[PDB]
Amino acid sequence: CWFGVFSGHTLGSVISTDPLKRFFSHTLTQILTHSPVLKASDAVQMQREWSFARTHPLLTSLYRRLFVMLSAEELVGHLQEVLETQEVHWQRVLSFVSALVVCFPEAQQLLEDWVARL
Amino acid sequence: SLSSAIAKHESNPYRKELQREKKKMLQTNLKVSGALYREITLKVAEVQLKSDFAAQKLSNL
Repeated sequence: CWFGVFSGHTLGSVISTDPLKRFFSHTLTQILTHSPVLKASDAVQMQREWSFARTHPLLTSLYRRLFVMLSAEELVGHLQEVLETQEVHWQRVLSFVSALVVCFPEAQQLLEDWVARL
Repeated sequence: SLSSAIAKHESNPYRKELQREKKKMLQTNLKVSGALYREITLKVAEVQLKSDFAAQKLSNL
């Protein structure tokens, strides 16, 4: 029900998407940043467990909602900025890229762009 | 009551195919009944008259 109200169909309708966008950006940063446990550089086999079908459907739905109310290249820039700046929860970032590649309209090349830069 | 009455008149591969569908439901309704807006502007005009009437007793004193 908490992710249900987060789904900005009842919200985005009523609320202008200026302070709503900073809310979603802060929400993404606070999902990624908070409890950066499994910071092990050896979190390689765990990619298979962070596969899209194994990552909980509610996480997936939240990611879909955040993608609806925001844009692609904004989000890619924001990820580059975050992952370069500060610590990460690798569970959420790997599930997140797993959702990114399929949900966004061919963002495997805009992804390999900042991969090449990094 | 203007903006609230208006805000009720506005309410009135697999994951790509759901993402795009939910974008379609929330395609910003940029549009608002002129008729409704007009209704409310009359109601407001009504009140303006008293309030303006009130300011004049005040900017006497």
